[PDB]
Amino acid sequence: VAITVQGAQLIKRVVERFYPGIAFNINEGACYIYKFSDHIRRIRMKHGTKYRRQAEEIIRNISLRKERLYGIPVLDEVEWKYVFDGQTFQSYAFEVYVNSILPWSELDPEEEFLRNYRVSREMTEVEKFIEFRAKNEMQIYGDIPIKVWCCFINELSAELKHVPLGMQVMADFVNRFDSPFHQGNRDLSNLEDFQVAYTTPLLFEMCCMESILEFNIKMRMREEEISALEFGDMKVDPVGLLREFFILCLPHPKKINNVLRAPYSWFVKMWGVGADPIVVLQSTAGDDRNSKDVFYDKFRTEPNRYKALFRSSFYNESRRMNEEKILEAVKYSQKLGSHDRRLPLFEKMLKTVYTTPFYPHKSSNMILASFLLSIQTITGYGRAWVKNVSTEFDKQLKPNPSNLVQDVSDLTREFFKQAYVEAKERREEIVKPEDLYTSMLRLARNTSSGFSTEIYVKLIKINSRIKALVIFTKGHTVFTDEELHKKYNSVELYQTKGSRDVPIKATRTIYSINLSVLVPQLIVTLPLNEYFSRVGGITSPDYKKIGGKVIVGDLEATGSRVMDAADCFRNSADRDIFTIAIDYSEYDTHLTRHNFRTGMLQGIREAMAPYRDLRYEGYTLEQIIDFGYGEGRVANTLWNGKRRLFKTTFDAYIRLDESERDKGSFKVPKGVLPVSSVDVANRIAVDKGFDTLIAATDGSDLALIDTHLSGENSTLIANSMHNMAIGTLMQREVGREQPGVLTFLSEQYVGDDTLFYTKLHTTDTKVFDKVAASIFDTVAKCGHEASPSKTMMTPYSVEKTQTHAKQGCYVPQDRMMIISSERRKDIEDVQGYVRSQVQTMITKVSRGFCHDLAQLILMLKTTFIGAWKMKRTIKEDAMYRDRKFDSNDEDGFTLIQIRNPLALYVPIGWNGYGAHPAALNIVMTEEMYVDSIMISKLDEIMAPIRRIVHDIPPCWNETQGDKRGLISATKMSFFSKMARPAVQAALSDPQIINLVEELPLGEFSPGRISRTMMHSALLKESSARTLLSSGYELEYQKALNSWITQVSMRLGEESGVISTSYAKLFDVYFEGELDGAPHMFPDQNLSPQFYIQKMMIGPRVSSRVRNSYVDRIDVILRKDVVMRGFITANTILNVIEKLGTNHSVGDLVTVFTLMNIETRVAEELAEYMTSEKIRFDALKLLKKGIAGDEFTMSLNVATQDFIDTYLAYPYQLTKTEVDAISLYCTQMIMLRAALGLPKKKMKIVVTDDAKKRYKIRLQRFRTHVPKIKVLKKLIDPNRMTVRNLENQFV
Amino acid sequence: QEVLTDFRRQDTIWVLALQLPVNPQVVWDVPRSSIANLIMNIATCLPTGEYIAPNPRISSITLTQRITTTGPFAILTGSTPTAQQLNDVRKIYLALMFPGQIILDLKIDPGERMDPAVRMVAGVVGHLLFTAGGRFTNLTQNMARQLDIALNDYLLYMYNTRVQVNYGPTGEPLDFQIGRNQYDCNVFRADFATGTGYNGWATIDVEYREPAPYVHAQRYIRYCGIDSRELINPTTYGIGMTYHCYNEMLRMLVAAGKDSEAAYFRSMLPFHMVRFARINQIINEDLHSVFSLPDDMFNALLPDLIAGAHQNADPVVLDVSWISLWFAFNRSFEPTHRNEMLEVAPLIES
Amino acid sequence: YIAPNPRISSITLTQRITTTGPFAILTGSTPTAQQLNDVRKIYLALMFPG
Amino acid sequence: YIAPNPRISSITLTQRITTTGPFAILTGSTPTAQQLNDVRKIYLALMFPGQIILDLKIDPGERMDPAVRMVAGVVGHLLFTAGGRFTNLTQNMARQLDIALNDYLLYMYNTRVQVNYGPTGEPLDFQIGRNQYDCNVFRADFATGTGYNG
Amino acid sequence: YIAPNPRISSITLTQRITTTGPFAILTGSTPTAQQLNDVRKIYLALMFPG
Amino acid sequence: LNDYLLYMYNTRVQVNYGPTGEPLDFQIGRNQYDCNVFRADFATGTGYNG
Amino acid sequence: SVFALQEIMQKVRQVQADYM
Amino acid sequence: SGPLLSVFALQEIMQKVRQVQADYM
Amino acid sequence: SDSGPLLSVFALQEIMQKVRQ
Amino acid sequence: LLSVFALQEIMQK
Amino acid sequence: ALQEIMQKVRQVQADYM
Repeated sequence: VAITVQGAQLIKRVVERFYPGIAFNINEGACYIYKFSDHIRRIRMKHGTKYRRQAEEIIRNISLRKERLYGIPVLDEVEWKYVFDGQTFQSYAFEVYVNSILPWSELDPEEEFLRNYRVSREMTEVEKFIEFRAKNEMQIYGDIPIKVWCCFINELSAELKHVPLGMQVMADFVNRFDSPFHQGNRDLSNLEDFQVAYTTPLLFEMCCMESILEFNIKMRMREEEISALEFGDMKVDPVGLLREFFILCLPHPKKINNVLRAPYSWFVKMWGVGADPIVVLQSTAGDDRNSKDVFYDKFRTEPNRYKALFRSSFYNESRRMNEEKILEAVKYSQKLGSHDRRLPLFEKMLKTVYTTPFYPHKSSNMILASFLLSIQTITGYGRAWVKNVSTEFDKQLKPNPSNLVQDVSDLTREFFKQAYVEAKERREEIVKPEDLYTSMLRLARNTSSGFSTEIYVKLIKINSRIKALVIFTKGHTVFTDEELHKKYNSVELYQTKGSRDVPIKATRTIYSINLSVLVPQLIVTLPLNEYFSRVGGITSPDYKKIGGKVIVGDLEATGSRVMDAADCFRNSADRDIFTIAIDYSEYDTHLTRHNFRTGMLQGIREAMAPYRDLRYEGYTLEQIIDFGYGEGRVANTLWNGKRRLFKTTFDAYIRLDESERDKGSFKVPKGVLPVSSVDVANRIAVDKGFDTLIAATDGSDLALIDTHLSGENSTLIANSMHNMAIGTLMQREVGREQPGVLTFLSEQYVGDDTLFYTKLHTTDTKVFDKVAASIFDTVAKCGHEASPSKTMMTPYSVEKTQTHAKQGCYVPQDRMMIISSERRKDIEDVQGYVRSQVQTMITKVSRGFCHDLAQLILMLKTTFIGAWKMKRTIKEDAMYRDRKFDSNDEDGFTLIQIRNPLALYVPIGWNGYGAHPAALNIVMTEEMYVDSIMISKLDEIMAPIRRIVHDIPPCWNETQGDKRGLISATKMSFFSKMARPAVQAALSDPQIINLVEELPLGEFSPGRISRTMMHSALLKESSARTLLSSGYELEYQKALNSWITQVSMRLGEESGVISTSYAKLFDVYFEGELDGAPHMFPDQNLSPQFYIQKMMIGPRVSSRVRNSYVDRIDVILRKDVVMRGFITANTILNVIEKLGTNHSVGDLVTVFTLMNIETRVAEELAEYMTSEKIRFDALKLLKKGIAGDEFTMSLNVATQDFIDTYLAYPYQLTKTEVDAISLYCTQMIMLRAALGLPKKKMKIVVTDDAKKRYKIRLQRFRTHVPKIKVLKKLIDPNRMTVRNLENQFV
Repeated sequence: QEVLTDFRRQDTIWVLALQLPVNPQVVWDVPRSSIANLIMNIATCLPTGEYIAPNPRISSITLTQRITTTGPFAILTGSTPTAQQLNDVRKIYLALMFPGQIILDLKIDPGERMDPAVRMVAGVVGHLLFTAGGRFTNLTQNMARQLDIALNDYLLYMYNTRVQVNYGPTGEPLDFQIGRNQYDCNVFRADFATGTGYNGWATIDVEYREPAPYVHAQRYIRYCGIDSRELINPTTYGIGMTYHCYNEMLRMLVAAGKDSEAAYFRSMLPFHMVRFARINQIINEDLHSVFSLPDDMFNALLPDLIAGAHQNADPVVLDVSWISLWFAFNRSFEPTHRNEMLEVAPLIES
Repeated sequence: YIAPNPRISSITLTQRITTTGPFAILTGSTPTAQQLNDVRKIYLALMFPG
Repeated sequence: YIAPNPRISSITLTQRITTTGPFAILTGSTPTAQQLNDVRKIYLALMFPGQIILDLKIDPGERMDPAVRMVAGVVGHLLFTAGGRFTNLTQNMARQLDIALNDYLLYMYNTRVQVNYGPTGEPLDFQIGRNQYDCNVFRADFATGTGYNG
Repeated sequence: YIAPNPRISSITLTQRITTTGPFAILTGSTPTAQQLNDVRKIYLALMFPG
Repeated sequence: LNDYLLYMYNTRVQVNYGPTGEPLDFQIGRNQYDCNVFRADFATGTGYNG
Repeated sequence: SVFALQEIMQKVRQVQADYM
Repeated sequence: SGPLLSVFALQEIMQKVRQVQADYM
Repeated sequence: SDSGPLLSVFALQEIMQKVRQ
Repeated sequence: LLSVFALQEIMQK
Repeated sequence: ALQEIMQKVRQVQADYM
């Protein structure tokens, strides 16, 4: 019944399916197979090299399958045909798909999403453009080949005895059409040779996702032991609904999913609000509606006061919009295909959404609610095509006495002035001219660099984009008068647009801006970006300060989704709160110069009036304002992007003359022929006569933009501030037209999203309708467009920032991708990467996902990540050595490595991954391992992994390779401005001082600081990192052949360091019967392994324990502008270990200033270090990421209440030592709660026998003193802790 | 008065269905209607705000100056509140905002009852935080007796040859003389007839001012002798103000050798003055309605409570924890959003 | 058998650090099984006086 | 602007580690970029005796900070002049620093030193110490300049 | 059989503050079959005096 | 004007109130300036121009 | 004795019955 | 440096550890 | 009914040394 | 090596 | 030791200023 044996058998059968005839053994930690490749052999043969048997090494291997190389068997990867053993199911979805195929004659090249275009055996010029489009927009990426996923689906279907529809259509396709394409393992983005249709990889990805969701819903259903899901009092089947969705969305996947994702969310938001009895969970916090101190009592049912209101016209139109939206999508899907099916269950359920009650305390409804929001996860990353369009000024709304545009501009200008004053109040000010040449590195994270720079390295020329290299090369030219007085509105100067994908929606466009525009923007906008980062403000409408109103930046500060968003649960639990959410459409489009830009410019202009006495190299501030924003600089600018092309015949190009055939500078796609201008394109373009495509090349189709840009340095602040103005106008108008009906209690502004918590003083339908009409009338006259179909106005349901709450309980939606990925990634560090995915899977399972399927997915992924990526090394007689010889007789062979799945459950430091089989939130560590093996209950769980330890080879990791083999030829010309006067002082000397600059500072020394900074900048660039990756194979060979099968479990540590193994010095007792009363919690959709933890231990109701000494060091280091991105606390402590702690404040100030730390941070760090050295122990605690995941953030652990309740420890211990105890205590108590053990208090015990006390004293003394290193650093033993340890335990 | 200022006012006939000077007697003639009026007043006139902690350097320079030593105050300075404790603080402030109708009591849960440090700190704080004088009371008798026992336990738990103690004949708590000057502790035992041990000791708590919007309740409440008529600026209002009980508590603390705690309270005094100035402003300006208790019924609550008479409304009793007193002493109530029903209340009343 | 409040001794017996006596040494120790049997013997002897 | 030798404050202001206070807190701080401008204002007001006077800022924060107010009240009576010939301070600032010095002189006192209060109740109206030191002379009075350098 | 009004034991002042009765655990409990039979016995004995 | 005068963001000065509760019925400052002259009286217009 | 999911499931069914 | 142990050695004395557990229980 | 106490590294070393001799 | 007082002998070579 | 180094480098800093 243990998961460790079932998963082992599962993955074993998957491995034997993937590689037939495998010699895989469960009891061995690794396996090695050979693979043969002929691609290098051919290219060697064309140089006339002589080889032995050519295709024989193919034919003899594929057929007989018994040839051996140095005794190690050689196998070939299994064919596409036999992945599902040739079974068929004649599924209707297959004919639905093949009916949706389209010939090339119906091409619309400007399509956002590609349709199901057929692939012909012969070639044509338009098919080249189709191939070019498909290669880019149809990439899967990810980290695991799709065939491995298909094998896993087949095996798990065999295990669970159920047949997903996705596997059915998969088998139906492969039974006749054989391979879809070819994918390489060394680089998964090499998809090539499309066989049948250009949209096949989308089919495979969607079918695997659908099968994963079908498995997950069935296993989660079995966990709760329910027979069917429930809607009201009616039974419903989830797999039926999922198949019903899947069959309909298949004609045109991306478009249908994008147009259909909204009604499903609206139904979930609107479910159960109008029921006569309502079940709510009590929650109580502070007076403010954004208090974060909630606590939960119990459930109750209450009558609904709002029941009579739901006969309103507004709700009827809201429902009717969604019925039209579902029906038009169904009609389009039926028309494109050859089917007459529809969505009967969903339209049946939509008919009575209001009156059917919602039951948060019944899992049959909560699972359904969570599943409907997670359905949309089958069309990830939504790559799309975008077109360049100008500003079209004619449709802009002119200000007239019937609108509110001038009022919006005036109020937003007043808000800029007020916010600037508020930022000045918080000692945040604009940059000073003394800081002009050093603050340019402080650009916001949404910024982008316009011009890429060229670097010579020693030999090779390369290009780079990141701010550091471009600035360090050409920063002095940024402010020069030549670059200031130029405008980007002609052919000679222009800027290009980029694009980045998003997980579900269409690809988002971004703007690249030259640094000469960004820096003047930064000069003014830096203090406001700094100031608005703070949290915890008051959001009452009658409060003067506007700092707390903006929620931008007030997200993920705690780090837990459930913890920081508790106001949603609190407001949804309150019957007296009415919540309103306005959803705008094309917000960034409607920020015009009539309403937004001019008032903002005026706010900045009369903002800098008190600073008019300052000058910047002759220029004054109001000239810098025009430098940052102005015509030809930000507004009224030309922009380049995707080309525009038109449909013509072939021979029309032949009748053209050479004036229309002149090819310009701009590049054109593969399958399109050039043409001079767009005018001749309009003359020649013919619609019915599709034979060829032509694209203009003279630059007449660039975009003219006079609208707010997403790449600017103040986009979020401006957007939220504009929304503040809009909300002020909305409140003013609703107060004026309908006095006293609606009172605003809280207003919330983040991005384009707006939220209101208000009190409604009436239940009459006609008053509510007039109020809603007034709101929509006001927002319409204001210039924007507000959709009445998405705008939400509800008593009991609250949504913000993709977070949903219904009746005081958390309804999670899961959008975490598992198969695909946003961009291609290369795994520099396998172990940290697997750590990252297991951390993300913790979040996924915390969002309602099944725990066992998560374990199975990690069990799969832990085996195949390291495979296929080692090369130019061969193994013979258990010895690794370089690839054969110069004989070139076995040159075509490579070695592939397969890891034991159970390596997922062996701790870090033992070459493994720190996951725990009992629950994923517990981190394996050596002490945790020995504790688990000493527990008698876990033996059956721990039995297989007992024999798998001490067999794991070292993991692939290119990150620790650090050498000097990347000498650059380009130099740091701007160094004369980057170096602090501390650095600038020690380079004017005639090398006399050079010989006395012998402090142990390492690479940060005068005469070498510039080179080391440049070197680090290159190592930030991956295209520069790729040069040193060649030599890492030899070091990996050294790591392999230096490995010895031995487990060390060194519970000691480096004497400067302390870890959680320290608690293993003492024995641990469990006594006392604690209270068994269960606690309440809002998230009622968890796995039982997590549910037991959330019930035994309540939610966190306080701040976590005080930050560590390293945390304080990092916070102090977060004050230096130029070194925050270059200095961590580890870098400081590494220098300190050689420098020593026995120094005065002046010594440390001088040392830090020499290390490019500015003198104020130097003084602060020196004083704090002196205080810590004099007062406390000062040892840094190393933790294995424990208590750092998503779920542990929400538990009542690692807090002072937790220590006071659950822990009793001797008083002789120090604060760092008791913290090291406390983390182990949290881990142990979490593990005991997970196993269902009785709740008992835990104590650390020290016995009366003398010999144990002698060893404890010896160990503590050797731990607190770094032995012979006391000579190196001359640390005075007169520090309080070490001097006090003389007779602590005597 | 915008409706009366148009240019057609010279030939307009006005009709009114209601009158503003509503008789407050007709509201209180409903039999057994005290709790309903209290609930209506709370729902109508109570504002909302937040709680502000003082500057943490005060405790750093006055309470934890000596690292090598540890006491009860040093232990409880580093603690942090929870949600339920904040709710208890809210209950304490709600009881404070109504002088006589709401009273407090202590929970019987063990744990905190066996902890000495919390009991001592609460015993010290509650004598300055609450009022049990000769006009109105905020506490039950059991809570006062428990606080007296806690202060007795704190005042002599660790005494040496420098601090001479002379016991009394009765053997009751606080019946001893302490210090070199023989300070008498008998004044700090609770006595509801005269209120020696609390904020009502030798001060004027209530007055009467003749012109009031409502004639049934024209009392004027002033905690610790603050005549808060003007607007409050927290940085300047309480620079040089003091009252009798605080001075006597400081004298006892310095007499018994508790110098650090005396310094802490001396530094914390202006904040303690400002909180009560705000509370008196809130009581005297925001909670004035016909639902407020009449003067004739207000002056008889304490005699009925001390005499065991139940011919009128029994005041509501609430329960709070021990550490909630210490957490309340370090929090001040600053109103940030006044109630929405202030300007609509008289019409509803009529 | 129940222990007293652990913070009773923190304010009176080991409140002043850097000073060590007999009580400070014996404070914080935890008895073995034999010492628990001895405590049981103590209580049995107490329950029967003579 | 030059600073004195740190060894002075090392040997005389934080000579013992186990005890902290206002001066020990303030001796570890460092000035930000904004406060050097205030120091420049102090010196510019000092160079011109009566033509330029100064006043304290009004924003909260430091006004509720005890240690900063205490050390400023101690320093101001020695740093500034309010004598009978010329003055550098507004009367409000002089009164504020007198109140700060009053708060400093008796924030924490024991039985070793005794205080006898005067009849007026004004700040600094008491006698302190074994010798019965009169503290009334440090209250500001612009007609004589008793509390400052004049 | 009619239970007493629930508002007697506990009174509410605001949305987050309520008073607690002394017999909450007994009020929240529910009878079993045998206890119901015993209650019927009590009432039958009350209604016939001797 | 009454609210502005009684709001004191600096050190408080002495104020003496009168028998009536009318606004501006107090004497402020050390010089004891009478503030009753600024209350509106349309017969002679003391509080404003003229 | 060996661990099983049965007792954890029993406890969560008990608390859901309490909720009901 | 530090104490020295091994899982290999611990596997043989696991049953002794269990006996000590039972004795303390 | 319970897992019992957890031994330190020193107790395990003592057990191993006693078994060895 | 347990006592801190033995360390200063090592410090003094 | 760092004392003479500290003095020399701070003298360099002072003369550069």
